[PDB]
Amino acid sequence: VNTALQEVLKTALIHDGLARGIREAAKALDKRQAHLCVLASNCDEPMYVKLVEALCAEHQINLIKVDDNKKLGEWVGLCKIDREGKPRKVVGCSCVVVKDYGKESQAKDVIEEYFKC
Amino acid sequence: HRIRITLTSRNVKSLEKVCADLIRGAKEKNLKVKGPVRMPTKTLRITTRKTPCGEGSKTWDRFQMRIHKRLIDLHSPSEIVKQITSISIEPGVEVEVTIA
Amino acid sequence: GHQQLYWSHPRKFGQGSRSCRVCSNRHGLIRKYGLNMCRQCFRQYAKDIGFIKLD
Amino acid sequence: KSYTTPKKNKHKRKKVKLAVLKYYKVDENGKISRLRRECPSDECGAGVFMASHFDRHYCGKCCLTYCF
Amino acid sequence: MLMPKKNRIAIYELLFKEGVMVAKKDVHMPKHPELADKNVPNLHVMKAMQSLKSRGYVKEQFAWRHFYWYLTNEGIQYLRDYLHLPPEIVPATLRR
Repeated sequence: VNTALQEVLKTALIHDGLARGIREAAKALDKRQAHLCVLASNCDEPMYVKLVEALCAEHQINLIKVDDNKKLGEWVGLCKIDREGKPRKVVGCSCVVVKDYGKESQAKDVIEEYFKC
Repeated sequence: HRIRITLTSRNVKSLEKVCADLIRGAKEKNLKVKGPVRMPTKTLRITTRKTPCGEGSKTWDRFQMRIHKRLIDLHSPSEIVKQITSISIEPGVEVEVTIA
Repeated sequence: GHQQLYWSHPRKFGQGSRSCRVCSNRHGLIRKYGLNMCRQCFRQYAKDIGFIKLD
Repeated sequence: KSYTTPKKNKHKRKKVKLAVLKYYKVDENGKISRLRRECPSDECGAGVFMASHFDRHYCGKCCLTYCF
Repeated sequence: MLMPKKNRIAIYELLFKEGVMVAKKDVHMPKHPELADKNVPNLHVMKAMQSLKSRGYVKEQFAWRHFYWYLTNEGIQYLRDYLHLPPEIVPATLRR
């Protein structure tokens, strides 16, 4: 779920398993080093959603849909400046790929129950 | 049992004191001990200009550092040498244990 | 090729190969007995090496 | 200050705007094609792509030229 | 100052293991003498350490050519919440 995705993004921040963006994420996809993927459709996205769907849906890649790109910019580890209260500005990244090692958490079981149904 | 122990120091007095201490320890040990072999003294000479400038009278100063070396031969194994040389050593002297 | 041109000049020898231990100066170096100091700072720190002046 | 010779410059390199997505020619069917080749070098990864020109191909990190 | 992130996190772990850091004031060393396992120069180490000094984390000692950097308490705290480490391991300075 959403809190499980937030906790596994915090785990990726706490043990640097973040493949954020499209370039190194596509390199990890082509290098068979992709475990979990998140996608953000229904935005200003005429054909970019078609390109990211064609690149992601290749070899058993599952997605979690996010309504807005700025909603996931608080905990991914990107806009980590000016931590006195709210951050200075939140920007949106499209797709985040998680490559964590510490799988002894219930959030992994929650997201695997989401995927396996 | 032909061992040769070198003893080098900056000082002469403490060198002779620790040499006489080891000699009287070997004599109280009732062991055949050789005398001290006074090596020739090597002198390190440095002459340089006293001033940092090029101005003034051409005056030079002389620096010395004498080196004194002593030799002791003994007829005991290494543990007796260790137990006689590991106690009450001068801070200026240094040792080197060899076997031949 | 900046990474191979910044240090393209060899420094195996010459005056720039030597450097003072205390002030990184190329002038007035002593190489006797492996000291590698300038003359002024050797005069300043002459006492604690063991070099005494009695001639 | 100023000088009689004109001032020099820094090569502010031109930016890309979804350029590699213009090389990922994927149509509505199940056909995934790449307009630029996969890099034959084994010392690099599997995502770097060579530079495509009208008379030669230039590597990204391996610095190997595929010239006709 | 542009650098890879591997050498910076390496010298941060070197700060975490022992609270001392020694570098020589010359950019003409391709390798740190005790960091021959990694490809790190000396200019990156010096500029990162003086960046920590400017932010207010390390102290400075210099006589002839070597640097001697200490680890302050706020510097240790910044190390602790930057390396994402569990806050229970103590360095060798406090431990006897």
